[PDB]
Amino acid sequence: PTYGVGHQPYRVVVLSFELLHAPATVCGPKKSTNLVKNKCVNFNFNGLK
Amino acid sequence: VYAWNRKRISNCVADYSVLYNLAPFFTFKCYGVSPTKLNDLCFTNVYADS
Amino acid sequence: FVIRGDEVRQIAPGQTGNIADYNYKLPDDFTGCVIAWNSNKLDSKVSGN
Amino acid sequence: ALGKLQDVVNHNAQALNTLVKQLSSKFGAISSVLNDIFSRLDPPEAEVQ
Repeated sequence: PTYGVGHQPYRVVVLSFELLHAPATVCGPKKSTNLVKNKCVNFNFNGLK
Repeated sequence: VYAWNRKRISNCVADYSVLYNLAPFFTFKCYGVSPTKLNDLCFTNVYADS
Repeated sequence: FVIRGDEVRQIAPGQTGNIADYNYKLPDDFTGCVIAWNSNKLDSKVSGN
Repeated sequence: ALGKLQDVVNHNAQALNTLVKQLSSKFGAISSVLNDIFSRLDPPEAEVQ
């Protein structure tokens, strides 16, 4: 109980990802807009910016 | 460390800016990504551990 | 400022936390230094909020 | 018959074909596309990688 500072344990989580071409499942909270066709615009399709 | 807890989660809209108010001394050493940048990228699958 | 806790260590270029956001922030150059000291017995105030 | 005229054309073609295939080769970064490092790393690491 009254152990040293370094002697105290630490619960560590090492969760990792895999950024590749496969269909993504877990993503951050954002929104979506309409899709224009004949217009040079910026796109952020599934991470591909 | 003897028995891992690997939970391969599925599709969701989990906001990674939720554990920013965790227990004191919450280090974030991302070797390959950025901590504050985890709010716009769409990851394929996350492999958690314990 | 009188910011306290491990968020003092979290005060750095980047590394956005739960306190360092709306307390103090510098441009992304930090052409200077940041001194900090534990004012435990100096500013010990119970109801000096 | 027209060997020395096709040689310069093939050379000028392979010089352009090899110049565009080296854009997909990472020189020590974590990705090749330009809009991939500026979307996953912080400026202190972005300006380095």
